[PDB]
Amino acid sequence: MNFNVGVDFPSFIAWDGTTSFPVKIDGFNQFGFTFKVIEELTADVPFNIFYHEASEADPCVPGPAIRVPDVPFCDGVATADGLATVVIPEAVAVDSFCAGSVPCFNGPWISIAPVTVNADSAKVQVTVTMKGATR
Amino acid sequence: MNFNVGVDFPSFIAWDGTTSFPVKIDGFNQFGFTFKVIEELTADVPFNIFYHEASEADPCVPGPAIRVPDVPFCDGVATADGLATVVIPEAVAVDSFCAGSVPCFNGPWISIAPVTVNADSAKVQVTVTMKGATR
Amino acid sequence: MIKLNCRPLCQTPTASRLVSPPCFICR
Amino acid sequence: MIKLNCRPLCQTPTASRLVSPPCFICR
Repeated sequence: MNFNVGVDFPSFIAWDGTTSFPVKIDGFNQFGFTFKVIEELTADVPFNIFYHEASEADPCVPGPAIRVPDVPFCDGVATADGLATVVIPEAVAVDSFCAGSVPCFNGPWISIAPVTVNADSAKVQVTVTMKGATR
Repeated sequence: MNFNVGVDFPSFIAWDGTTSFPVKIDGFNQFGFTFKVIEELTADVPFNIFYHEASEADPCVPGPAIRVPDVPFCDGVATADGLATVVIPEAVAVDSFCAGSVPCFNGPWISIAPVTVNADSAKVQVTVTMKGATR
Repeated sequence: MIKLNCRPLCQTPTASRLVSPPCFICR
Repeated sequence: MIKLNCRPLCQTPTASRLVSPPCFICR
């Protein structure tokens, strides 16, 4: 017997390979990403993490993109520009998935997009998972 | 009366003012430099410290030069670029000598060379010493 | 700089031949 | 006349073949 797991742990598309879709994290108090590949890669592909906030004309539409700030850990290096990023290694196999999440919330919406759109950035798929609804 | 001090504490030429010679240190526990001047200097002269590694083709011949890193002490100031360097004050008299050493070992070869070769650098002589054999 | 947690989904079988000494020769 | 004390800085190895008795042959 399986369950309707989507009731408790819904997931939403964040990057389908041609467009980036803002995702709402307001009602969920935890979340994370998930990465997968569909073809052999030619080089590393980095990503940028953004966050949005309520637009002026309507409280249910996101505003312009705001780049996320970095948060150094207990003790360790910090990014050269103070902004969070994710780098997908070239060695990643087609039959594997990668998981990682940011430590801080910031605005009630989140987004992600590649640093440069090209034939290599279309070979990745990013999905966001939630947990712990608060309403 | 007198001893053959060259048996236990051999020394080798490191820089004779015209060319630099790699000095092998694999078989000795410790080592140190010795700076001497042969004529009055005109301005300060800085020196760089390099090391080497066994060449792939022949383990008897060293590889290309590599810049030695720096190591701060209990409390002190690190170099502007973090790489070790030595500077000889212009006030050194012709009838004295200076001694210095590097805490780190790195590769089995070591070398020294001036930052810039000119008539001023031709007046200095550098020699390397060893302390105790292990073979 | 986020650090990813990776692991593969599919298991690939392995078929390794075992080889044994091939009898004696005069050398 | 001064005698010099010498010792090298490298310890190049050595290698040699070992031969085993051949097969039995009737004479």
